[PDB]
Amino acid sequence: EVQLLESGGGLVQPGGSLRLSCAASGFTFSQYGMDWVRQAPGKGLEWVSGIGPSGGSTVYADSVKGRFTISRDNSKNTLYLQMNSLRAEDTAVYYCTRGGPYYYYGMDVWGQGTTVTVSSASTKGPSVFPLAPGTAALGCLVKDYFPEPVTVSWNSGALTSGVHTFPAVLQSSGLYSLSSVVTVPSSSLGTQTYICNVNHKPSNTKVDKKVEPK
Amino acid sequence: DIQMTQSPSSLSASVGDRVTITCQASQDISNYLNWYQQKPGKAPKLLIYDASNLETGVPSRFSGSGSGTDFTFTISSLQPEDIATYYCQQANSFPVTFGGGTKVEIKRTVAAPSVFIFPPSDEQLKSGTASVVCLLNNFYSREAKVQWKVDNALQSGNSQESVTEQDSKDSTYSLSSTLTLSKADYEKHKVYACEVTHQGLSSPVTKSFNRGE
Amino acid sequence: IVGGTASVRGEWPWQVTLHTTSPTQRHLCGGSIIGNQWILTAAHCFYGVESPKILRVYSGILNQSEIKEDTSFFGVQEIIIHDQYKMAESGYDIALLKLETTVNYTDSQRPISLPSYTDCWVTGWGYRKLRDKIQNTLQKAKIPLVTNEECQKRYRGHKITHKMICAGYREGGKDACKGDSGGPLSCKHNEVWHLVGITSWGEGCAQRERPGVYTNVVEYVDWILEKTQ
Repeated sequence: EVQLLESGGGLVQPGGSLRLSCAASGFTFSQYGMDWVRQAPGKGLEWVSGIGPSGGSTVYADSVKGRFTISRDNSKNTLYLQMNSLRAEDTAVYYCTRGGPYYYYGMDVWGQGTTVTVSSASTKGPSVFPLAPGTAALGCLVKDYFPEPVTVSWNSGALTSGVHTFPAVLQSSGLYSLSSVVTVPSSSLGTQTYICNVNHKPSNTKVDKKVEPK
Repeated sequence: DIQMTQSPSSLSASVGDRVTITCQASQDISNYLNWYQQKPGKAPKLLIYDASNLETGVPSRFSGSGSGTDFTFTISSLQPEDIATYYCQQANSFPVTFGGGTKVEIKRTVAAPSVFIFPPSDEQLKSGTASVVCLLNNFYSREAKVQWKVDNALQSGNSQESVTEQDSKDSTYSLSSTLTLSKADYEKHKVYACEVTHQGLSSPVTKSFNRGE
Repeated sequence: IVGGTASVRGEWPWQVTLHTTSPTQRHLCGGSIIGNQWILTAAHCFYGVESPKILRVYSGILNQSEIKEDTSFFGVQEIIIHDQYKMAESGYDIALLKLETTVNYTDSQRPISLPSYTDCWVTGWGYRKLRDKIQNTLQKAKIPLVTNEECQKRYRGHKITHKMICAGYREGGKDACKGDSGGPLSCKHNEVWHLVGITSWGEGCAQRERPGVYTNVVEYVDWILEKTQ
């Protein structure tokens, strides 16, 4: 019902600009104050700025003030975060939040978040290799990508129990790897097709891998 | 400019126990204090507002207290689903500030890792690199030695590992060690052995294969 | 309510929260139950409310968060604003709502009587510095009156009338404000709750020697009963 989707994240050189967006739905947007809270990689919650229902009254954390500009337009249901003079300390998952119902201010709705990575290193797609076989373990190896993150699902979402997508490792090379694996019924290996759906947004890379026992 | 001191940083407790987390504001914020739960992989979510008011949907084992300067957040009977980082936040004035967060983890009966090894794909070897994977699945406690051997020789420094965050149904952990080598140096050897050690196996467990499966 | 203190369920059963629904449901003002179908409140609360179709009166409320989708309320059939009400600072700041339905009263939603004072309580919801937000738990403060004569002396260029009655502390610190507006000054006299003043207007809030001005309900009784029939 109530929903906030953010977008505009991605990779940007230091000194760069980026406009973040948040599409609010299922509530009367106009009437609620809104904040951006971010969270740098492993972790800490940090409030960035907020803006009142009507767009006047805007307010900022010291570390972004004079660099970031919050704004909204209520006739499109959208909150913005114009981010300039970016700097590695701005790398973080950016959350769009609503500042609460009429009787308290806090963040009562959050979006999924969007990742901003400030770095002058270049985008690379991962290679995707199979990890082939009561119960059987199979996986994919998602190797040699930058920046984070890689998303990973199995059978287009329809396979959930048994799945561990490992947090990413950073290699000697300055590039990330991870593994996603799942444990399934051994009977299913003859019958069922196991695909891992890998998507590394910063390189338009949507790759899908059959993992077959050998 | 108001600072929020959360404590402790992390804790461990068994399902059913009282868990109590504290949050001290550097000045009087009366009851303008909120608590959040962030589950692993997920966005934080608001549990308590105004120090003790418990929001819609929040189960009755959560509660809070305090005003002025000392706050407390408590879980009457900790469940496996309460695995998470919890965060306090003053809403007294701008800027809004949060605590550092308390990582909350589950103690439970030891479970042995169930251990699998993966050769490198034919597909990867044709790009000249040879990644070899050991999976240790669903074990507690998180403590686990992994030790790689080629033709029984202990490897060192050409391996990297990663542990998952704690499963929220069964409280287990999983780990993935990856031995990385050249097509070249992988081809110089035959027996690829992964040696897991844990407090839940009687003795270390070795998984292996010879090249040519 | 400024510098006051959390109330408790059942306590001020004549307090009500009067909500607007448009454009979003929220607390507008206080009211006081005075009869089957009658809330008495302030007129300045209907500033651009052009129709009763958007009001809801909840009674037997303590936390504002208590009010969910399925909670019972009384709609408002009519808004009767004093014929002479044109501006708060110049009096007549009184109003009644005729309800769609009537109160099946209980312990926590009874009426309060009128007058004809020493133990006087100001209740209400009222605002905060910060996102124009409304205090969640119904607040109360005990305050004593100040003679119109003293009040008058502390407002040199507005005119305190016989149809006004004032009430803070001289040190300051305790008041009803915006959000509390329309809400009761209830006084226990010979051990009985009479509705004596209505939170109307003021200069600052709870400021030292600047007391609130409250529609002096005593002077409108006959006005009220040309309509509680």
